[PDB]
Amino acid sequence: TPLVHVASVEKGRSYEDFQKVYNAIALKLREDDEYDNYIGYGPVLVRLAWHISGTWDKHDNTGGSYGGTYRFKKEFNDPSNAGLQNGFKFLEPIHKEFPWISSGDLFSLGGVTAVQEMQGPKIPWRCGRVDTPEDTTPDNGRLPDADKDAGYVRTFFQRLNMNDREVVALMGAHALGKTHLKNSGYEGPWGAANNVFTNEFYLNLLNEDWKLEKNDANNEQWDSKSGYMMLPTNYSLIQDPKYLSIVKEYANDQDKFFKDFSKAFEKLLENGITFPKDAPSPFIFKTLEEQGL
Ligand code: HEM
Repeated sequence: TPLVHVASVEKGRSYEDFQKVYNAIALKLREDDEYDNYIGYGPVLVRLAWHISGTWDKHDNTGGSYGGTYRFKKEFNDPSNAGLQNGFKFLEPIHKEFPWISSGDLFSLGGVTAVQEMQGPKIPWRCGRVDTPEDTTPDNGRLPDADKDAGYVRTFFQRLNMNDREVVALMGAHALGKTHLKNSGYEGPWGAANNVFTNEFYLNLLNEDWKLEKNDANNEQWDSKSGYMMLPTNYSLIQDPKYLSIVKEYANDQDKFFKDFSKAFEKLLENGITFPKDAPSPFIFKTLEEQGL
């Protein structure tokens, strides 16, 4: 009925093989520091791990990270994926170095790596995604719009099986990077620490004096005097009572946020995958720093 995507470990690889890919990404992150005005590739990699995952449809089990379908033109040229080509190029050389790793596994590890190296929480990760054929590539239009309200958000995330808690946690990734006019029709950073993983997003939402304004692309965005921006979908989080209570909690406790995020992010990345009982347990990779590298 609904596809069944069973995880299949890359033949003969163990934990140590994966830690080597991680370190490779990590080391390149450290070295290519000038990207986007010295933000680095951290943020775009996280966005890439979410975009390849965010196409999942719990109704027929199509999309998601399994297939590494972003490799195909259709998914690659999705207007919602504009700008991701930069994370793609960053990863190419690594792929060329470890050609045995599947695409889905690589794109998803890039995100875990980015988060952990940006001082975020540890995100357990599972290997086993298997490249699927060009024809399993989902149509464009499954990624969310930025100009909607909390109702849109709630409904949308439901398709990915995410509840309110998971939604607000995941949304905290909007502390990282920035919007780029040419990519999305939005411009500006979210906050001040744009390449360190913190609960900044929640604080900025609660504490700034947001003004609604139209940008150069004729889109509306919430602008603050500190020079930050919020998309309408971001802002809607304080418009909803249920969401707002969760925003406060995360504003108040970064620890809680980091725990919830971790869980939600793994789930996101594992949606649609069936893990057999003999499948290795999730891996927890060490950071460069933990390894003295
Ligand atoms: C309602 C859901 C979401 C919407 C509408 C949304 C929309 C956007 C937009 C329009 C951009 C700007 C891209 C650009 O102009 O380069 C952006 C950036 C970003 N998004 Fe989302 N996003 C959503 C959820 C998420 C989630 C779940 C994550 C990961 C947990 C995420 C991570 C990021 C990051 C890290 C960036 C910054 C990228 C960079 O600096 O290149 N977003 N988002």
